Amino acid sequence: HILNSSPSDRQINQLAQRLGPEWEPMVLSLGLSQTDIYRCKANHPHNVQSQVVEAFIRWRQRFGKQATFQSLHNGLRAVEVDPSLLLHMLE
Repeated sequence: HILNSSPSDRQINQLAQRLGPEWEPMVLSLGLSQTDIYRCKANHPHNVQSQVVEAFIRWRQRFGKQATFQSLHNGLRAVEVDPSLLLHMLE
């Protein structure tokens, strides 16, 4: 169920807080372009947190029904990041 649902604004903020610099390669693997990522940084010069949130918001808007927790799990694995991060986040 949850694995097939999309993260809420609150959940995207939690993911961004828990995530390190791997957020970049991760969103790249999820389908965002270098330019999308460049714009996220340009839009929030003094707030990395907001950059990461915007990135995942863009990913969620672009892939809609497919921008799910299952996808995030796959992304985390792609960037050699412990996917357990999601479990702790959802508990």
